[PDB]
Amino acid sequence: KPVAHVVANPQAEGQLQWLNRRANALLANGVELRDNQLVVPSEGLYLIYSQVLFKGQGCHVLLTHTISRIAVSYQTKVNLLSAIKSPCKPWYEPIYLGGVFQLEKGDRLSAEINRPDYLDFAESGQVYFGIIAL
Amino acid sequence: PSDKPVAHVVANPQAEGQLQWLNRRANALLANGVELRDNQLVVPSEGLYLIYSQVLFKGQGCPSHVLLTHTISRIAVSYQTKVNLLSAIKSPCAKPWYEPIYLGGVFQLEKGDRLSAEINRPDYLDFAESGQVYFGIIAL
Amino acid sequence: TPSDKPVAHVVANPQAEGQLQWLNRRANALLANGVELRDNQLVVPSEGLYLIYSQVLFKGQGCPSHVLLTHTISRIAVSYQTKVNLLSAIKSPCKPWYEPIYLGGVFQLEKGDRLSAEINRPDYLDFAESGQVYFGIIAL
Ligand SMILES: Cc1ccc(C)c(Cn2c(CO)nc3ccccc32)c1
Repeated sequence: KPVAHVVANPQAEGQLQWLNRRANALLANGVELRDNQLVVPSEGLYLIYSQVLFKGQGCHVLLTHTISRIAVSYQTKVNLLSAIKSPCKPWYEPIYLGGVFQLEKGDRLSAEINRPDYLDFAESGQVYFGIIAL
Repeated sequence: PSDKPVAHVVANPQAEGQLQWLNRRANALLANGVELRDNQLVVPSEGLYLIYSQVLFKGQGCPSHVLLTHTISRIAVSYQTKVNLLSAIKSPCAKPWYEPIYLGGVFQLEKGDRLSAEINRPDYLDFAESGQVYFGIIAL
Repeated sequence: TPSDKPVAHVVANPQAEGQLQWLNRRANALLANGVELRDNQLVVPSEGLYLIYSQVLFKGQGCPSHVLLTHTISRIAVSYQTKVNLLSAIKSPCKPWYEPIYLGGVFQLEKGDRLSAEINRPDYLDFAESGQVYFGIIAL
């Protein structure tokens, strides 16, 4: 069962960087984390999921979070799962993502935001990215 | 290859005043028995499933009262009834707002059950990028 | 060929107006593979990574003379038997309005941990329909 659950570095400047060797971070049976992307070890069905958390103090920003599939043969980047929030006293806006996908060996997976300056990396729990082979 | 019943379907962007689910699209699935019939997902065998859906609504400013809803429903063949499993009602409110509603949970389903994912306001749906509006299940 | 993963999805008792009573004994609610509902709390039967998730829904009529809506998920560990916040959210809803609050995340949990999911304003809770208010864990 290839699985992987990576979390964001709280020790990172203006960047969304996925760690595996953090507290509570599986990454088993061959799921590489290279170039900040999960590399799919074998072809099949996978549950792919994510969450990020934004915060700010008062307020025109749009916050986007997006998971993509970089195909191993084709080679371009396609949105798999994506959402947008409009945050307009401190505020907190998470974005949830997840679903099931047929993936190929070698495909890469991105989990990215557009405004890492509003990212809340204060602990863990709710800024994560992962895949689970079914 | 997994024998697990799964499905991931996506919204038709040029379905007018409708929330229409498609599988014949890149990165969309019906596998291991799941069917797409009359805009619904039919389950092929009993057991625990994860069920999930996202819609993303978008308006330009606010002149009101506007309400947005997103509802995943179950028709159990045995009971011949339609029941909500997951439902959110939200009040947004000339700048643009967005409201993404992600509904997920785990459920015990039966062979032949039918699953719907519906909203009140198809006109407020946004399709700027792909992957913004989807509906899926994953047998455990 | 069933899954042996600790899972649970519990729903608000729509009969208990003015309160938040989690029910696994209701249509489309469940406990499996050792998860218990005790004293309004979910009990974790084995250690591991778990997705915890919950939604509550608030509705009110007009906006009075000022209202803060909170939703909190807490953990009571065997090793440390007092409530620790895991997840938390607050909203000001200010003529009906609807304000759903969603919380979830992935956490390492121990055997016999007790999880709680609470609101401060049960009087604004809306469960005229199922699927609006729920709480659950799924073992990863
Ligand atoms: C309740 C739920 C049910 C089904 C699905 C697909 C998700 C998506 N999801 C999310 C969404 O932020 N985080 C996750 C962590 C682990 C597994 C799935 C996850 C959540």
